[PDB]
Amino acid sequence: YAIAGNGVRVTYDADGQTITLYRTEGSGLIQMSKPSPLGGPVVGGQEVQDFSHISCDVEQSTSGVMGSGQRMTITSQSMSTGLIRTYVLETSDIEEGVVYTATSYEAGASDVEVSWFIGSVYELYGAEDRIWSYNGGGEGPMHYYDTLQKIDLTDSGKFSRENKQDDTAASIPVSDIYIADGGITVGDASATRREVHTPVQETSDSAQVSIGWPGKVIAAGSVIEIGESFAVVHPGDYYNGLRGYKNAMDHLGVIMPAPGDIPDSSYDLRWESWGWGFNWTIDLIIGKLDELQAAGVKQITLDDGWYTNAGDWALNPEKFPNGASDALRLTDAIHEHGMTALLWWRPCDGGIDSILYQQHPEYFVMDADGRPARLPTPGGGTNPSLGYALCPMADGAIASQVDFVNRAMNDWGFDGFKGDYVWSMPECYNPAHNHASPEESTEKQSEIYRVSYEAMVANDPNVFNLLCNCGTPQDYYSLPYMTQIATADPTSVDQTRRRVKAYKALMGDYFPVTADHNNIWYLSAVGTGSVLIEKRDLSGTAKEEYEKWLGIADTVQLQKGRFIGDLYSYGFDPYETYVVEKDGVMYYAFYKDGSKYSPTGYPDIELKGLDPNKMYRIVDYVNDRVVATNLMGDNAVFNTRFSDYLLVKAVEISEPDP
Repeated sequence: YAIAGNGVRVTYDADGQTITLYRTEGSGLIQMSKPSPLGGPVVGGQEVQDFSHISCDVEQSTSGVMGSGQRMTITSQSMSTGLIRTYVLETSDIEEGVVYTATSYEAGASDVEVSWFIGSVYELYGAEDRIWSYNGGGEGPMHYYDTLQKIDLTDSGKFSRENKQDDTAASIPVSDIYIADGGITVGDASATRREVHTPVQETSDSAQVSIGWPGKVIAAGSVIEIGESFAVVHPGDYYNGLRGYKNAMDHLGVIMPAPGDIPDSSYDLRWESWGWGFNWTIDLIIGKLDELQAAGVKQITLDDGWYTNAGDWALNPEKFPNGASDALRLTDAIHEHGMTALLWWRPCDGGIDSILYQQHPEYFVMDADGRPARLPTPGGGTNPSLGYALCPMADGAIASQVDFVNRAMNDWGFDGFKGDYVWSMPECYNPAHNHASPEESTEKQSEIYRVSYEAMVANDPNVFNLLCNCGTPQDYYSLPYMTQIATADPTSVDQTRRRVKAYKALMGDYFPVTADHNNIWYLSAVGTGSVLIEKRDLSGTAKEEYEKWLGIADTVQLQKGRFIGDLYSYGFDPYETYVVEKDGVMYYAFYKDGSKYSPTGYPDIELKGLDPNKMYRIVDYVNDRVVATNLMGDNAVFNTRFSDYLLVKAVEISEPDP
């Protein structure tokens, strides 16, 4: 009982009721998971472990969700509860290493109450001393939980992490665990948001990844579908798993922006207005335009403090005493100096003391007790800055968002918007809205994002749209309507670099991604291929450094290059590495300041991805020095010592150097 579509091989054992996963390399296969159970519901606080195999049927040539492939069905029966389980696994020929899972439950005797459903449990095989994991998250601590974590296998303790997707958690519903040989990625398969758990558990000698959904009462004689999930068995690191997941979900209607439709203003260097904090004035920004124009900045954004209240989105009289005239003047100055203008924005907010709530209570979300609800911070808390949420199924909220977009784009003059400081939508209990379920409000933020982006596009084909789910991984269902992605206020440099790699995997090689500006890491911004942006009012030696690195970024242009991340593996390679291709010439970035993963000694450096039949000269462009020469593409090994970083490029040479 086995199927194998492309790059995978799933086998089922009738006697033990276990599933084993493989991955194809060369002409053979590599084991990637030890035998694992199928999974079942949680009845009475304990998972049912009385399921008995009935029959298994395998179909060799079927068409399914992702196209042509294979499918086999497993039917099991439980005597204690009377439930009947049907398990369906699907693979496709075109897609490499993706498995589709579907579950259905039927109650034949009497009512069965289920508190949680469990499927697709897989345990890693071949682990030796450590396992690196990717966590979709959504509920973790805001600014201090890395999206990539290490599971040490020599520790006394154990590592467990439950990545939730609920009313207080909105992020990518994907988790991945990998070792040097490869890894396994499990993620949701749904075109719209729902409730899904992606736990990562450390076992006695390995780690586990799983999928889970909430349950409800199953009536007698009724068939209910629980959920669906995607399993990715890949070689390498989380980049391959995320890329496979994106390719798989491209078949469910979730399609990311194409490289030929991203506006050219997305790649331009940007300067935030955080230099003076909340005490900024129009005159200061106007007077700071000449220096940035000389340096090479081609984008200016307006941050917090310009509005009176959220929802109303009226101009603050303190910052704009003359009204729309001042905004037009600032926009005209920015345009005259050859730059575009953006605006700060909190999409789903509606305020607490705003006129929108004072005059129109009926567009907001109602709690269980009959009171307005507030936007939740990750975990379930409340921040004073955040206000009441706006129900997506009320026409007033959509009308207000469109009105604000049109007013900003046609009256004041602005070429884009910056979404910030919002995470999730609470449940609504208002009977007037006629909600089918209280969760209907939580599953429809994509409607607000889509409507706002449609208005923006209708006003101008080339627009800037970025959302900051600051602290946590960004909402997956807001991705199709963006043009740039940030790293959501990373705390350390390793965080922003790893998140840049992950978002390149999810989005695409050419998608604009920035490395944020919380701390000065120009090296990591340039080396990873991100967009260099700044917030401060710099003067002196740091000002000279800022201009120098702006010039380097302008003369290299790695933000418009192609990102390659499948060659090397993170956590099982001598250095933390990132590869960018620009006009044929390959660029490399090696790092050592990644406190999470830094090596001892000075290991040799191997450049892979080069033509074997070509001779290359390796020259650093930061200092204009030839580190190595006469290096054939096959060997491509040279020994060098550096403190923190090493940025190099492979310049082709027709004849050997002297």
